[PDB]
Amino acid sequence: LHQRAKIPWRACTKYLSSAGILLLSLLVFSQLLKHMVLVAIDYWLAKWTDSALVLDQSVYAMVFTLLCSLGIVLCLVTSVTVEWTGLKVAKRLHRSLLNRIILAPMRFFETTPLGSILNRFSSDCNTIDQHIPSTLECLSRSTLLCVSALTVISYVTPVFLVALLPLAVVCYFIQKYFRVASRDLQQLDDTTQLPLLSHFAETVEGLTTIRAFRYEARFQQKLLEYTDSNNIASLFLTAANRWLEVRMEYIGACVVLIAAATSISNSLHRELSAGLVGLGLT
Amino acid sequence: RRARFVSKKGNCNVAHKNIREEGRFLQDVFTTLVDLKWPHTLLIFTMSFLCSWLLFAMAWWLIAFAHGDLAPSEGTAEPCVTSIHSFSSAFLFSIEVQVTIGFGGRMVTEECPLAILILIVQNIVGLMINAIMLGCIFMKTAQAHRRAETLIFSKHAVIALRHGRLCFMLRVGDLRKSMIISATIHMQVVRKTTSPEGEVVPLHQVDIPMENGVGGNSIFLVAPLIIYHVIDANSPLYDLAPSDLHHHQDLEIIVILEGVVETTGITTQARTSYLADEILWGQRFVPIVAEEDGRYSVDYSKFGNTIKVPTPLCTARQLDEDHSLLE
Amino acid sequence: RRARFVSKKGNCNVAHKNIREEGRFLQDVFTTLVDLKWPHTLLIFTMSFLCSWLLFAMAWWLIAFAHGDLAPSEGTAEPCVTSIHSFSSAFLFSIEVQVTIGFGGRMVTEECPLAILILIVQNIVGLMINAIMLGCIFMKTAQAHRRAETLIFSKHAVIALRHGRLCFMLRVGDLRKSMIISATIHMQVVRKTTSPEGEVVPLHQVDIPMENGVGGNSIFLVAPLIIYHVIDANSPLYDLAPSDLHHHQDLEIIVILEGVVETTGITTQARTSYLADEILWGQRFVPIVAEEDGRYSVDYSKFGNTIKVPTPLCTARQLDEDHSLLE
Amino acid sequence: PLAFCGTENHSAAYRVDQGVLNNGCFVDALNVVPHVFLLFITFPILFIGWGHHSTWLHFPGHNLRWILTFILLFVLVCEIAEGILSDGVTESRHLHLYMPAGMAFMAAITSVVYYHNIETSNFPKLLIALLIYWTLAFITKTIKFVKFYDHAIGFSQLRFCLTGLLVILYGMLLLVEVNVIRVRRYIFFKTPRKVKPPEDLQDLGVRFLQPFVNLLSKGTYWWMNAFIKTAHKKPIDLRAIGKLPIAMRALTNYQRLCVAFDAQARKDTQSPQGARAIWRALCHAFGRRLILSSTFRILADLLGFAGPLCIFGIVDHLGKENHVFQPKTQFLGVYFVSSQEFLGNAYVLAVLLFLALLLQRTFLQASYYVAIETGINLRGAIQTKIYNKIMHLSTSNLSMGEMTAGQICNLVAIDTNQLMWFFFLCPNLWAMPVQIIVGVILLYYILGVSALIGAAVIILLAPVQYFVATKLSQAQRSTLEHSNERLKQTNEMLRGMKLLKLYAWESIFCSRVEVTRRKEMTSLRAFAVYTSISIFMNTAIPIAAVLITFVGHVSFFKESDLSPSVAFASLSLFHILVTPLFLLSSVVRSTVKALVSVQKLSEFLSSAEIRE
Ligand SMILES: COc1ccc(Cl)cc1C(=O)NCCc1ccc(S(=O)(=O)NC(=O)NC2CCCCC2)cc1
Ligand SMILES: Nc1ncnc2c1ncn2[C@@H]1O[C@H](COP(=O)(O)OP(=O)(O)OP(=O)(O)O)[C@@H](O)[C@H]1O
Ligand SMILES: Nc1ncnc2c1ncn2[C@@H]1O[C@H](COP(=O)(O)OP(=O)(O)OP(=O)(O)O)[C@@H](O)[C@H]1O
Repeated sequence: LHQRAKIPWRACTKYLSSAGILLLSLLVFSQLLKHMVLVAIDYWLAKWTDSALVLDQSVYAMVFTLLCSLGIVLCLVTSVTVEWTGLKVAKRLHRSLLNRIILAPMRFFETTPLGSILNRFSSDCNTIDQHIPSTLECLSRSTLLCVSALTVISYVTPVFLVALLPLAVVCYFIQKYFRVASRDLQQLDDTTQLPLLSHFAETVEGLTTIRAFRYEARFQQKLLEYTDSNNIASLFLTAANRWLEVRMEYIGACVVLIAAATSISNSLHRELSAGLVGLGLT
Repeated sequence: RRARFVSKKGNCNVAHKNIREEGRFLQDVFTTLVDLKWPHTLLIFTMSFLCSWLLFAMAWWLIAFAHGDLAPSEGTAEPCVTSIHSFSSAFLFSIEVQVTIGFGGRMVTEECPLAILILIVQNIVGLMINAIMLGCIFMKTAQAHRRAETLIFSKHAVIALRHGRLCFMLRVGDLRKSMIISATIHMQVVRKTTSPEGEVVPLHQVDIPMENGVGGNSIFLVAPLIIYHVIDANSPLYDLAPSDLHHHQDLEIIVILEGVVETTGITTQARTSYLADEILWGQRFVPIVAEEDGRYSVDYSKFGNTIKVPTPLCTARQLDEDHSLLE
Repeated sequence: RRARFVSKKGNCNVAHKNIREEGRFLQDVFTTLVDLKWPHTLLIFTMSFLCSWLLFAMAWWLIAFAHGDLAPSEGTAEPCVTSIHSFSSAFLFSIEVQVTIGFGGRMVTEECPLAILILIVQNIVGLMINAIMLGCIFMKTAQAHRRAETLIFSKHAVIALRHGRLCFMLRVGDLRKSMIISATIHMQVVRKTTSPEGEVVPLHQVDIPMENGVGGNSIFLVAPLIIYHVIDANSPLYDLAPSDLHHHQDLEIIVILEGVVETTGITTQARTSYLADEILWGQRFVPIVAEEDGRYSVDYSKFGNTIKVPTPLCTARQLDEDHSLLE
Repeated sequence: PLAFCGTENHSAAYRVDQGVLNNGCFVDALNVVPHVFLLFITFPILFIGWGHHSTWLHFPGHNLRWILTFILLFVLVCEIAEGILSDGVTESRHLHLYMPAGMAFMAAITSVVYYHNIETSNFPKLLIALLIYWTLAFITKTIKFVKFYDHAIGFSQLRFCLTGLLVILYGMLLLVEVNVIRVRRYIFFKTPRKVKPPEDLQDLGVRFLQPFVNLLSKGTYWWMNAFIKTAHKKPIDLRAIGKLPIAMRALTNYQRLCVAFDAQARKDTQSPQGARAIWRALCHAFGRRLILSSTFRILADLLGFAGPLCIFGIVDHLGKENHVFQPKTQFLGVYFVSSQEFLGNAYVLAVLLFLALLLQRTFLQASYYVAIETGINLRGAIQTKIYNKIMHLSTSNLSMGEMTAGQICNLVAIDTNQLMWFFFLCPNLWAMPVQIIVGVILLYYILGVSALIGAAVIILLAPVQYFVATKLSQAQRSTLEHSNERLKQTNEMLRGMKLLKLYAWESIFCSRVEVTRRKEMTSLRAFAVYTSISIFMNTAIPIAAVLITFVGHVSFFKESDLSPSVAFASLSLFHILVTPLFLLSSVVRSTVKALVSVQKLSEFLSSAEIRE
């Protein structure tokens, strides 16, 4: 149970260390700088609109254009960097796995099943080659966007941190419980998908024998049981997903209510500009 | 048609006629007062309090008139009770003295001793009727008849072969966590029986023994357990054929559960009946208890489900004769 | 794993599922109200009193507004209730009338009859709910479930040879000077038993007879005395080998002590259980009573101490067969 | 101190001589009555019940009364907001403007909880309290509405509209309670109609209790709390996961699909198992639930624009210099806020934004769940249909080679899955056009033609995402072919590894496996390039759109000057519009794959069969 609920920190560390110091450093720097540039773009929009409210407008337009162009360039840089990192890690990892499997003693091949060795090269290599780069990019971008957004709405309203702490605790508990439940449900969903397809194959290649024994009804009932197991696994997985999403959207509703109320109070009679509350609201 | 001695919910359907009441029904007045349903009891007690208030209001108003306190006066004389100007003042004052609120705008003074005597009498009878109502609804609050409604019996009783012998089986369960302490079960066969001398009794009740390890009538009811009576050589159901289990057969088997509630410490009684059509042959109750996740779980959805079991379709006397033939 | 029917402290571990409640759990509302733990019961009753006070405070405030007593009057009008200036005055007045303190700064006058009617209604319902709470916690004050916790059973039961025959022995004691009047003990063997016809019951309870001189179930419990069941030819523990006394053996022996308290006169029930591992073989309880300085003294420090005694390590059926071989 | 009517003109609002019923704060106090009564009766019952397993049932009008009470809570929040908003000018606090509405809000929540505990315990005779409460609330609200009409209060003042909504809602809830009386005769009838809970709910082993919980528990998925908290304690297996409810079972959905197929086959007999017939059968089988999901999705799409609109209103109000709010209309010495100046306040727009998002995201998740559940039911029914076709097909066509085991295997594996995933994304088919069109219209009204230019550039994301997705799919197809060859070589090497160890023939095989790996890497480089292009376009087209719309608005068009309200509302509109535009290409590709999958499934179902 302790190993089940444990995030594979060592595996992620080895995966990122196979990329090299230069490429990983460039990836981290590009991601952080790009999200800072996006924050700068929206903050400059707030200052621009405040200046137009009080009303160097061409200077404002030129700085906004420069910031947006820098953001587009850095988006290209971070996309190319994360895909390059995935390619390099995939190549090095497959080469190392092939060489180490080759150097293994014959006792290892005699005792261990062929499926365990080959499933790495088939499924785990495919996952590392294709799915992990995009998932790593999505996780990095979403985490940095959430952190930058919380930082912005805490910058416009410093009193938001007081309400941010209990919301952070509640969100942490929600995501922990969802992660353990969702891991179990996803694994169960795949393991329920497998025997249904195997049953379809077995029935097709042995149809004459099945119909000669008059075992059509029994095999149909077996199929009904298999697909009911797959359906209930899928339904529990999507119910857990909707549970998490409802909780997160309600947390976001509380966040926008607190940020709105505090920013309106600070903007009415505490000398906060309208652009900053609009920034925090978005 | 086919009148039953006791209903399925335990209500007794006997009509009682030509009862020479000699006041014995209302001499036990407090039992009636507890036995009234709750809106009736509330109506009785609010009516008694209102009647006492109105009677002593009339007394106070009469005293205030007879002392001249109702006539306006300059101020030489002092009233028996201050500020009694009409019957409304007397009614408010009677309420004040009897419920002991005592606002003090209208108070008894020392002028006429009749007001003092009426004050004494009103306080005595107010404490008296307050005590009477209090004790009556303390008995009523302690009634365990609603605790008897959450003791369920199976709708169908079954006769199945158990240990090579016929057994009349029923299931009784309890829905609450509260125990029923010293739970005893009495079972009867209510049937019109004719004596060999020609004596005909219409509702003859024969106590049938519940099968028990100690040979008595005592159950420990936490989970719903099957109550069964073993049909042996000396039993009223000895000649009970499968064909006798139809609606217009003179046969009713009442079951009387009894015991005290763990909470109130008051003996309660739950009961039910089984007519001949309600008794099933060749069936036995499904297993209702399961061990789930380190606890014994009872699935009450399968409380009265029976599975049709191959049992010999002949009465237990024929089973004894046929078994002696085989042996 | 190894779910037990009743715990060592008497708690029943049965989970009840799929209970079609038809309001029967809350129709017995007074049993629930007594059964709530003491902080919950206090919370219910203070909330009910506060709700009644607030509701009639709203009534008094509404009447005082509708009569114009809340406005600064011209000085001629007489209020329904004197000195009601806000909702706080109405709340204090509602408290005064319902608890019958009656300070009299705010009192009902004879001006509007609606105030008189509300006074009548508030007094009636105040006496009513005061009576309801009073009776509920009089039942709660009389609960003997805490008196069942001071009746102790030995943690280990023992099977030892007594008078040339196997006996399942346990010790029960009472810690208080107060007697438990008409103390009866019921013992069961709770075990999943399979009938010869194929009927499988999961929690089959078989009443085993407590060995007594009069052949019944009645004990006189002053000093802790050893309760023992004689394993004879017709007993559920007849084929109970020493090897069967392990944790994952389907065997539980529950013991149910019952009786009324000498103080409150209310029947209480104490219980415990003994799994197969909790039953010791070849041991018997140490003597616990001694005669010290002209009195019989009980040393409760040796309440559950057992001495390993040489007994035959075979079941009682084998004892009967082997004894018939020797005889 | 606090006064109910307020301390004005030496408390002249407490004067009642003119008529007690036409005094405004006395009928406002009469309004408080039913709420206090409801709290008084219902609190001890709930508190006693809060001090086993029930297999609850649902009373008639359950969904209707949950919807009605949600609307009631929204209207009572509006009542509290306008009451607080309308006494911001007077020195004394008028409690009667918002405190009756606050106690009404508390009483409505209490009524929902009390109804839930009545419904679970199945004791409908406790609904007498709800009947009395709805009667009293409806009567007092009707008195307030009638006295408002008698005192020349029209629809210009918001409080009149809100109290009319309250009259209508209390009447509807009273009608729901009377309908509960009529259907289940717990009062006035000699024998009540006994109703048993559903048979799949009584099954100890059905643990997907979504169709049986209440409407709030269906929208918030509150029944998953116990399941997930237990899943933290112990791992989930095929036993902790229960049995399917009867509504969602392969036999049930398959029989429903068979009924739909028979109804379709009666109409057109030229091709009873063609693609059109299968599509019409799927519509007849699952269309009500599909349009329920689409209704939730459309309502969520419309309510999601309350974000930018409330942002526009809030920042427009906060951008107003020296704002001096003072409601012009005053009746009976009591101020009334009109509807135009009600929605001009930043606080109530924030509160309405909170409520609108709270409702909108719940509706979006409900649409997602209904679409997923119907896709899963369709997958079960379609798999049962395919397997029933398998039991009858002749093995001669298996011999001829027009079918294999692999063809039927992938017909279940990817084709049924594609149809299921299309039914997942089916409400998007008209949700995304509606949301995109309404968003572009709101962009035009908020900002102008510059927003039209920016919206055109952000709409350009969908065709380029479609092109990049097509190139990505074919690049991964080439990668799949090379990976299959590499797995073939690796499998042969691993199986002949003993002989390779014997002859020291490893590195020569490593060279060939690595040559295949290098060619696979050459394909995977193009795959990763197109993935990077997709990511860059998705995360850079909104930046370009925002840049061009604001720069063109201030420089090229030279329109009305940029304000924080319009700019941040437009930015929120772009943040809303980016996601459906990105997923539109995936939805279109899913629709095309669904058409191909249904055609393939029709060609399978229209094949040869053994004779009877
Ligand atoms: C996240 O969606 C969207 C986001 C934006 C837009 Cl504009 C449209 C959609 C959309 O069209 N969404 C409806 C369809 C949908 C699909 C997956 C998910 S899900 O939660 O990510 N995943 C699962 O539930 N998978 C279950 C697990 C068992 C097998 C497959 C079903 C949630 C919903
Ligand atoms: N119809 C009746 N209703 C109520 N009680 C009755 C009735 N008949 C007799 N009893 C009671 O039965 C008892 C007398 O027994 P029995 O049936 O022989 O009556 P009895 O001799 O006619 O009566 P009594 O002794 O009053 O003259 C008394 O307790 C009497 O109250
Ligand atoms: N799941 C349950 N929970 C609580 N009580 C139950 C349950 N099932 C049956 N009962 C009770 O058992 C008795 C009826 O016995 P039985 O088990 O045969 O049920 P039934 O015939 O289905 O019920 P009903 O008579 O209400 O239609 C009634 O007192 C009923 O309240």
